[PDB]
Amino acid sequence: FQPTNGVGYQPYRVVVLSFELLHAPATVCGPKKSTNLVKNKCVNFNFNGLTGTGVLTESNKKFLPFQQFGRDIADTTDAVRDPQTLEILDITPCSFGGV
Amino acid sequence: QCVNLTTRTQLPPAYTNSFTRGVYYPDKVFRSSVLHSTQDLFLPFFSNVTWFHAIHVSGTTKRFDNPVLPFNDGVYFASTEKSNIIRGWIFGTTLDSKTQSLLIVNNATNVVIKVCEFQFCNDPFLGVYYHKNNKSWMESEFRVYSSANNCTFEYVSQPFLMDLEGKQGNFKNLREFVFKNIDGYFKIYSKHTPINLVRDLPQGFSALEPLVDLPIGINITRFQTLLALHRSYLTPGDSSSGWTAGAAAYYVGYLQPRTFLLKYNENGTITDAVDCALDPLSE
Ligand SMILES: *[C@@H]1O[C@H](CO)[C@@H](O[C@@H]2O[C@H](CO)[C@@H](O[C@@H]3O[C@H](CO)[C@@H](O)[C@H](O)[C@@H]3O)[C@H](O)[C@H]2NC(C)=O)[C@H](O)[C@H]1NC(C)=O
Ligand SMILES: *[C@@H]1O[C@H](CO)[C@@H](O[C@@H]2O[C@H](CO)[C@@H](O)[C@H](O)[C@H]2NC(C)=O)[C@H](O)[C@H]1NC(C)=O
Ligand SMILES: *[C@@H]1O[C@H](CO)[C@@H](O[C@@H]2O[C@H](CO)[C@@H](O)[C@H](O)[C@H]2NC(C)=O)[C@H](O)[C@H]1NC(C)=O
Ligand SMILES: *[C@@H]1O[C@H](CO)[C@@H](O[C@@H]2O[C@H](CO)[C@@H](O)[C@H](O)[C@H]2NC(C)=O)[C@H](O)[C@H]1NC(C)=O
Ligand SMILES: *[C@@H]1O[C@H](CO)[C@@H](O[C@@H]2O[C@H](CO)[C@@H](O)[C@H](O)[C@H]2NC(C)=O)[C@H](O)[C@H]1NC(C)=O
Ligand SMILES: *[C@@H]1O[C@H](CO)[C@@H](O)[C@H](O)[C@H]1NC(C)=O
Ligand SMILES: *[C@@H]1O[C@H](CO)[C@@H](O)[C@H](O)[C@H]1NC(C)=O
Ligand SMILES: *[C@@H]1O[C@H](CO)[C@@H](O)[C@H](O)[C@H]1NC(C)=O
Repeated sequence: FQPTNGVGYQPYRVVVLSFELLHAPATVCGPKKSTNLVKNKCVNFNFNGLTGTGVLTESNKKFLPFQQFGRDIADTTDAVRDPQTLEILDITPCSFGGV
Repeated sequence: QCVNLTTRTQLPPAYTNSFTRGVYYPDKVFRSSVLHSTQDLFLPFFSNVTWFHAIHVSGTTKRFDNPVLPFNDGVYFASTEKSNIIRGWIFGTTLDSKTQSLLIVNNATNVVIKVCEFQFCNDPFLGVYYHKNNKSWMESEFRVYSSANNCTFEYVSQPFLMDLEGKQGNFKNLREFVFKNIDGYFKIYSKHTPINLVRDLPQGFSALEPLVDLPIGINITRFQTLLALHRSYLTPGDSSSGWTAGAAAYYVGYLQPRTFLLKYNENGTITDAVDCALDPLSE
């Protein structure tokens, strides 16, 4: 390796990234992007696995330090903790009515 | 590096009928003032729980029982300590260098959590030294694993220094643990309840909260408890003898799939539970 060598004989540092998938749980993933919050609007949400549709507003309840989301007595998602602000946001179904 | 332990008279293992303890949070869902029915790996309200003793008599049984216990579907590990004798556990299948194993141990400075195919020993334990010169313990002789190779997971906590002195009196500390291994995830539940007892832990209820979730695709068949030993100038022994075990005792109960009726209060904390497999008036 001399500094006067042309293209072809110069040292080229090459790295190899080998991806392996086994029966073990997936530990390395891609960076999951995050969007801004919005209040008092009918908007679909997706925090961890919850794919619903409703209006997110500030709540007055307090979850446990490990409980992510909650649900009402009717087995329907009622509130969910924000994964970044650690705040509880109520989930209310959007306006459903007949004309 | 491993050193066996002699002068340990064998005693028939005792059993203690566990109370309603063992109930944990099966999921991370918030419920308030409702009675939810769950069908998961729970612990019955009354079952045989093996009682392991760790004491040191003044003469005419020295017990340091920490055998390799099986892991069928989940174990309920409750520790009634007074001087932090239990350091951790050793999970795995055969505890050999041919298959991977789980090592969870606290060496008084960090919470060492390594998942490698270690080469464990028959008597893995930690030791302290009651040095009268500087009035300090400064535990050493970390004898858990001999050869570590091909590690796939490692986790350490922030440096700290817990109390290592030998307290005299009753068990003023209760640590309950529930270990589960489903879908390749190793779920650990923990709960600390300050009590004051000497033996046969009192009846009560404590909902164990989820502590960590370590994703490790390994098979867990058996596990062993890592205890500690005390050594000082008044200890006859050079290599195998010359040690004493502080007053401590842990309980191990295996989980069974049953239906439990969880009672949540206005704050989302489980207050009571009903096992509808125990006796009449429960179903
Ligand atoms: C996840 O990231 C969010 C980023 O917004 C964290 O929320 C923010 O966390 C910081 C640090 O605890 C809070 O203090 C703030 O720090 C910044 C930078 O040092 C400082 O400029 C501010 O004046 C303030 O002191 C901050 O209040 C908090 N919220 C916002 C809106 O910034 C969140 O804590 C992170 N969560 C985890 C689990 O890491
Ligand atoms: C401790 O005692 C054991 C048995 O009394 C000795 O033999 C070991 O036994 C274990 C399990 O039975 C085996 O996994 C080891 O391979 C055995 N070792 C040998 C050298 O055969 C053991 O050697 C003793 N430990 C020491 C340090 O002497
Ligand atoms: C453990 O379960 C057994 C089930 O019968 C009970 O203890 C047994 O008691 C008989 C009667 O003396 C003995 O022959 C058995 O060896 C005992 N088994 C065990 C595992 O100890 C009892 O319900 C439970 N043990 C205790 C101490 O409550
Ligand atoms: C407790 O265990 C931890 C982890 O094994 C030790 O931390 C490592 O110690 C070695 C040897 O001193 C160092 O080379 C590493 O850099 C340490 N790693 C970290 C992340 O700190 C720790 O020293 C042990 N403590 C005692 C008292 O044995
Ligand atoms: C108390 O002081 C002693 C005196 O040196 C130290 O303990 C020894 O330190 C030397 C130096 O590394 C080594 O032989 C061992 O680490 C220790 N040996 C014994 C027999 O303890 C240390 O400064 C203090 N030890 C304790 C336990 O507090
Ligand atoms: C480490 O253990 C894993 C377990 O499946 C194995 O796939 C891998 O080849 C091992 N690596 C070695 C032995 O270098
Ligand atoms: C775990 O056990 C299953 C079946 O019991 C087997 O298919 C699998 O190969 C085992 N995994 C390891 C790492 O031993
Ligand atoms: C529930 O929380 C309230 C405050 O939010 C508190 O006053 C009350 O003592 C709590 N009850 C229990 C059983 O923890």
